Amino acid sequence: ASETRKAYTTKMIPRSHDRMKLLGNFMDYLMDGTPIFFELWNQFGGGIDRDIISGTANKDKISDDLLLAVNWFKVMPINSKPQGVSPSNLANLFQQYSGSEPDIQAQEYFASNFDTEKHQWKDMRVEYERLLAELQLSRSDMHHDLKLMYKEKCIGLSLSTAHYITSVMCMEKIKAFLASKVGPYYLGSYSAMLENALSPIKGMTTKNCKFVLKQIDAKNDIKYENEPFGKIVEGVKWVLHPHHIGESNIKTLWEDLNAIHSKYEEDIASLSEDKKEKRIKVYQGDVCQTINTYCEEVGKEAKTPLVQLLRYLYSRKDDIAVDKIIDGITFLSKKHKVEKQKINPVIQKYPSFNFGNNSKLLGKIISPKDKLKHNLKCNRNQVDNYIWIEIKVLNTKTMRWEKHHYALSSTRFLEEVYYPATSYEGKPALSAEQIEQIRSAPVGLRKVKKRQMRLEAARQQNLLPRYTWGKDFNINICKRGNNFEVTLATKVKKKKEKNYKVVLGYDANIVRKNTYAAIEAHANGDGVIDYNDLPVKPIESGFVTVESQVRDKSYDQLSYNGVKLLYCKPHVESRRSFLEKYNMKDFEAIADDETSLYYFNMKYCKLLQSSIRNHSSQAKEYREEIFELLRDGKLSVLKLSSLSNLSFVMFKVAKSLIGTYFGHLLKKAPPITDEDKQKADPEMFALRLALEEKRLNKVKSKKEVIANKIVAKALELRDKYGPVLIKGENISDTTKKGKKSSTNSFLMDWLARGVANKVKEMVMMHQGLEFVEVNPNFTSHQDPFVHKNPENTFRARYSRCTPSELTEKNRKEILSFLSDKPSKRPTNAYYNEGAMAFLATYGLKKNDVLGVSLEKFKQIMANILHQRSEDQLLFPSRGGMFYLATYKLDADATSVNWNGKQFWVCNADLVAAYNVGLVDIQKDFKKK
RNA sequence: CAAAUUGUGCCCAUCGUUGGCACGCGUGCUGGAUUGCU
DNA sequence: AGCAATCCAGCACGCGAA
Repeated sequence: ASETRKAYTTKMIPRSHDRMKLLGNFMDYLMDGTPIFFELWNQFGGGIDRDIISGTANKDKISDDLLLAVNWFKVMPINSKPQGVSPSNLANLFQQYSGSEPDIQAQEYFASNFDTEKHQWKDMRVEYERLLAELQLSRSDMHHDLKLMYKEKCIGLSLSTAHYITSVMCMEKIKAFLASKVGPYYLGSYSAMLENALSPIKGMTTKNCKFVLKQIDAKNDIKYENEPFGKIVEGVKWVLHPHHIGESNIKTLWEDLNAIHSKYEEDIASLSEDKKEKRIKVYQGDVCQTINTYCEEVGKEAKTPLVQLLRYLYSRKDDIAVDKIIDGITFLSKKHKVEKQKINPVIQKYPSFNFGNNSKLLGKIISPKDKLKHNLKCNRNQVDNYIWIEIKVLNTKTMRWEKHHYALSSTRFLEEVYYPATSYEGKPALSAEQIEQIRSAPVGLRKVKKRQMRLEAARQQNLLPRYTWGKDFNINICKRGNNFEVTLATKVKKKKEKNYKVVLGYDANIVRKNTYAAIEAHANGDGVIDYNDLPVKPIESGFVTVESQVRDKSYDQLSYNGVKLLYCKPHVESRRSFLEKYNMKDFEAIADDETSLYYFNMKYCKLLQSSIRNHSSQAKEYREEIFELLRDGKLSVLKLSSLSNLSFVMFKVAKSLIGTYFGHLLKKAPPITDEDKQKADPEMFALRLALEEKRLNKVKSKKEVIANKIVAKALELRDKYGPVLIKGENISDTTKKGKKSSTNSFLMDWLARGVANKVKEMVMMHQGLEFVEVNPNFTSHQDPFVHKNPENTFRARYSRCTPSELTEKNRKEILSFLSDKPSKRPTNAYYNEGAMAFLATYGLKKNDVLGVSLEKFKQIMANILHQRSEDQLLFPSRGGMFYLATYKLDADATSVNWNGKQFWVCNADLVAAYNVGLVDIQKDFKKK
């Protein structure tokens, strides 16, 4: 029985200066009262002590010491009342409190790093005594009241809802103090302030409790018997990480070094004579060169191992073994990581004041039916583009409540649930008058006017479905400055069902046109593959393409990648003519009439970045170009950009260009603060902010649109077959230090988990759908519907191509794959066996195939493709599409007989999507 | 309780043919990544 | 090393009722 919430981010319309100021005063009164509740509950939590929690004592694994520590020892900003405690003196302070010494959990909690510059530990027990003294209440009575609170779940862990706390709760003195500090007791305002004060309290408390649990569990996984070895290895300063020595290649490096050392030792033992020092120096130089070459080789696929660390380890080769060295270094890295995990501070939340109907600040959108009643009782057009919400505002001047009306202007909200049926869908056909009105609106209001008129026409034509209002919408009024941002939240109920019938996987690639693929559960037709025991059938499989209808064409935002420059010729010609004045194969290599516009823009950004690096002293002179390249120009990043990964790469290189521009314009040593660069060129900083906001909007739109396409396909399959299952990838632990910096940057824009969260949220809104995450391990190579049934297949990937388009790089890669060399990667073995199968298919005589004269090889391939009546030839490729699948899983796959199997050349992405599906289908369907 | 001029936005070589399209908002802290000159 | 920013993700609660 799952549920979620929707929100339409309405916009407040000023009703009148007096009413607006009244609402602002009410908001300020509520906001200023929240910190009082925050401090009061800080004191209450500080008051906790043993003999109070020793009642029900209900808790999973939380030790009483950890609970007490969190209840009276928290990290808060330096500038706050409870100041006066240092980290060192935590153990004795806890010992004094409750009369017991710290335990492991409490010691770890106290032994938790934080940011001393901004935050600091706070006693949270002198605050309780301060509350007792200032309000002069007996400690016994306060203890009784707070024990009652805890018995009511009003303090500690797992607090009850704020409204319940306020309703349930020496009460006279507490209420008098609240009245002195906060306004008169009113349930709504008190509940709102208590909620907005407790939120950070309980949130950070639970987060830090689970953080301590994780830290103790991680430390229990630390061996600690390498601690002397850790100190030996550790003997400016930085932590040592496993990637600094080639975590896995260090064993081979040390084996080679041990062999060389054995040779050196046996040669020194014999041939005992002078000049030994020269040979030893020659031995040291050779080992140093070997270490450097090893680091150079290892730095091609990961971070380059540190040369100095390896030299230090090799010098101490007799005092520690290779496995001991690895254990010590991993122990040091793990200890450093565990000891830098900050504890979560407790900052004060900015109140939001959720206005509702049941138990919140009373308020409501009036109704559509009551809106019609109001428009009929009072002469009105009966149709308007605004929503009136009645809010029970507390008058600051006269301390009494009063209901006022305020206007919201969200067209989407009207389109979705508000506008009435007086008389996912499409759009109606407008009349003459409505079209004239749309054409008469100003340029900036044309789109919203068009939407409003289309909605009005839909109402006129009975094309607006009845929306069963229900009146269960929550209003969230947040006052930041002098303006409001009402939201109009709403609940959505799903009642999820487990009896699925389809599995709709999607690979969510980065740069290879993320695709989807569906699989039936109990198919009964021509093709029913018995995977293990469940009859399944490939339903279909296609790419996630979003259609933007230009005047006559239809572009794909996710993959358009820009125009091909065949129509942007004047811009490129002007840029070339201007640049010719100052001194070009690279320029022409990117200016082809088939090159995409965004690729050209990215390459130009990188070229300008390099030039500015070269011409560091004159970075300002190019600033105009940057503007003409990013905002002002018609062919600019802000004016023209798609959602394809190439576009995000272009934006990232633009941000890097701005960064290097600031660095070169502000270099002659105090740090270059953002303020200094802003003052040096406020226009450039404003442009950078504009790019950042544009990219944030760009990424949110991409997540939204991809989620829309996949969820719409899921809905289609549900309409056809039944409850669908998406099974999206669990892209976790990505962007590791072990990977190269370029790889980390490339994976950052993956947005795989963002898309997964968005589609999960959407699926929470549609009945029947559900989204689960499965392990992406080996999902990119398994052959669909045949892997795992007899056993794992793990076939390799190819790339079909004609002989005429064969390149030297392809031949070199193929020959390298043909090289029978031992490799630890299972992918290398898979590609080796695939290449062996390819050779056996046509008998290329690998020994005779690795010769020169690539033209001769092309001629031989053409002869082979002539003997066998085909069109192209396949060849293994590590980054190639066209995975070999046994079934026709594409609908465009080509049947080809490889050996005796009659495979279907599908596309790698579609088979990957299929693999992502049915990974744990048995878990989905139990025999019950 | 009347402003009837804007929810956030997204797409484009010819910004309109009424162009096409999407969307949970906030707050808070915690982990990985973007230049720069030795 | 002789130090300025920001983005991508991860969890904590409001969006109870009777």
